[PDB]
Amino acid sequence: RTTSSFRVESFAICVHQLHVEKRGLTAEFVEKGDGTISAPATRDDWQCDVVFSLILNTNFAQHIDQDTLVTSLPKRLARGSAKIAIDDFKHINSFSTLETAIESLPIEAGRWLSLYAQSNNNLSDLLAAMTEDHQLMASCVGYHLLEEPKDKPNSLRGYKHAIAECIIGLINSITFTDPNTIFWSLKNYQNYLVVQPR
RNA sequence: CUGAUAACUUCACGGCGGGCUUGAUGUCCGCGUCUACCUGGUGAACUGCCGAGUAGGUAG
Repeated sequence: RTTSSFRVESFAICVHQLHVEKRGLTAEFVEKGDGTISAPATRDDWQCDVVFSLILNTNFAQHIDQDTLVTSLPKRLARGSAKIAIDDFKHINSFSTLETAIESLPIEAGRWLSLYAQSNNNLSDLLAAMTEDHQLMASCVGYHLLEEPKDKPNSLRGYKHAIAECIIGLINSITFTDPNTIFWSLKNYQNYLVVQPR
């Protein structure tokens, strides 16, 4: 709003805790079309409780506020509810070098996120790539497009509607030192979109 | 601008009955710990009287 130079431009992620299990999801009896009110079809759902800390690399020189840092952060992360405890607002700050940021996290378990940039052009060279440490993850990394793009009326906000598919790259972990094997950033290559570590 | 926005799974529930693990059994022989060795009070809390009094009171 005020400082339109903020430009986070990169981000490092540190997953401190991850638990995944089956819960399902109850919808709310929407109309089937003629006159009858009943629940829609039944789907089965995996979901997770994620505890993590971020360190952003912005371009603005100092902090913002503490009245107006907390009311500037969204409450949503991949349909979840993502929040910070209100007796923990003191550790939000802007340091000026990386190595002084690591001892100001009062959480202390790591697994910073990079990727595995080796030839994995099928599935069999993934399952032959997993059982050595097997704390390893295969997340979503980007979108390989299909269409050009083009445009047609009922888009989100008048923008141009392409059609795409997902990318199933591998995610590894770092005990932690060079800050460019970390610090993901989004790049466009005119045929796909991938978050790359710069 | 997050495969976007929204999304109460729940009610009841007696695993019980019975059961002999035992018999026998030689661990022993031999064996040199020794040599050497300064904890110091600088001078430093005196001289008397009474009490039959290693106890007890005095004056300076």
